[PDB]
Amino acid sequence: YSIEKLKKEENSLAKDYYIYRLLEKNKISKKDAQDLNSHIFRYIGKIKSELEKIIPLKPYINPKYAKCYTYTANTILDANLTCQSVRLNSLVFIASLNSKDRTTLAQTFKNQRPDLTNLLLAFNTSDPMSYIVQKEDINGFFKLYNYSKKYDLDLNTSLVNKLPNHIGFKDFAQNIIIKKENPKFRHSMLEINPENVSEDSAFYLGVNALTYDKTELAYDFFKKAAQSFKSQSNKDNAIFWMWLIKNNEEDLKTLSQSSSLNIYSLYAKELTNTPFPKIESLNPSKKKNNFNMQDPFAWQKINKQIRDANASQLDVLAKEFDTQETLPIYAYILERKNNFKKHYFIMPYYDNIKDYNKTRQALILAIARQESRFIPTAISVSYALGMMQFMPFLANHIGEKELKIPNFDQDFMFKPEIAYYFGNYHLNYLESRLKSPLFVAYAYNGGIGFTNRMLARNDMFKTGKFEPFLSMELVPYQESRIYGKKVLANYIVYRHLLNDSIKISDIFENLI
Ligand SMILES: COC(=O)[C@@H](C)CO[C@@H]1O[C@H](CO)[C@@H](O)[C@H](O)[C@H]1NC(C)=O
Repeated sequence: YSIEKLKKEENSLAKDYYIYRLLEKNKISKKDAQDLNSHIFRYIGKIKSELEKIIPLKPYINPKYAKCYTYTANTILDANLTCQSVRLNSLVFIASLNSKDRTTLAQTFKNQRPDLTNLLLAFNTSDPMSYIVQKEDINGFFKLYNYSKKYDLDLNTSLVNKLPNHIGFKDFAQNIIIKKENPKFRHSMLEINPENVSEDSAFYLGVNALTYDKTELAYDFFKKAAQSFKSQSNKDNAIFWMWLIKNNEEDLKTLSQSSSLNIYSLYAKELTNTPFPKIESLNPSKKKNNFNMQDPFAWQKINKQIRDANASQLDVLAKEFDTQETLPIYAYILERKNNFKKHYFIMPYYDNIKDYNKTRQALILAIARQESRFIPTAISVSYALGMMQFMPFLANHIGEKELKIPNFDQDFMFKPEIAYYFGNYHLNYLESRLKSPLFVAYAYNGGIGFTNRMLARNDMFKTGKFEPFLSMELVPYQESRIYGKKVLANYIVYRHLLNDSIKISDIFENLI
């Protein structure tokens, strides 16, 4: 695809991907690059840094404030009052001022902008956090935290209970808890009233309380999370913790009857001798239609349709794609048509894996389900490719250096036989070193380096009262933490569907 051809295509991740391929091969001239950012669907990351090597972006300073950015720390007292307050939006700018000017500016702004006054006088002390905390200036607290994660201080009950009302709180709590940073902040957060938090924040505060062995406080947080979570899967995760802590058998019963299929509801069903959940059976009689399952642009276009279709238009699409060759699109449509209440666990292109042993089949299928929902031309925001979502670098290493496939191109990852074959090859590498499918999943998504570093810690996946469940909440990258839980559930299901059942209790035992 020439850049001219691509510019005819609708903006999409597939068009971004192929523009990116031209950039990395140095095929986009400075002239081609002029109008190019209007042709880019997601102007973030590698494509943006590659385009900017060709055409740096001067943008952007709001022309209303342009003159404000002609002052420096040395001339800010010459600026009019509007420019002074605009430049004081930056804590680095405040930090660069000399202390005499911070005092002057603090008086200037005490009436109309006491938030600025607080930060200015705070930076005249040796610990701006301590000054802002004594003022209980909540906006200033989060500005300081965003400026530097190194500040750490005990926070009293009044202060910590004000923090959750600020939009920054959820990410703040999540980061310091799963990174095990800012221990004085973490310990202080034990005194947040569960009434003042909800959803993810309540849940992480439960995890925090567990790490300090405050199990009653943890129960109260997890109960509040269970009551407020929007998604049933997260609600189940919180009810599982209520059960593990206080052992109320009504909680476990509720978990076992969940409509969400996840590791917690699966485990509760196992503990209560409840039958395995119902898995839909999709077997279209019609063998084909006209859709090219190997055209990445066609997928982007039909995906946008499906995602924007009303309840009625899904019906037309479901019928059109109810074929064997478009089985992955069919199940994709059904999963939205049925408002996510039915469990679809398809096994498309099964000939390519039927000769692997059942357990390997399930791991491959479990990864593919989470990575792509089996869409052959799937492309992630980071241009991971195909059913198994291989990054181009690893795809080329395997296909060119290891397997020496003639005329290999990274787009071969869009071919199911290649995706499954490379997936098996890489999963062999990972499983040989890590054994557990959960650890393999973490390493597949996050790399074996991060996984080895996690598993080397004294406080991860070792023996313990609430292990291995607690460790699974403390996996230090959110994407991998979530990914492992989902792939593990898929793995259990596929092993069941393949007549090679394993109890998830055995899986959890082998994590320790
Ligand atoms: C947008 O969401 C989807 O289409 C779902 C299939 C989930 O997306 C997948 O999420 C994984 C991490 O959990 C990434 O590793 C995958 O690359 C990523 N696939 C894609 C195609 O973006």
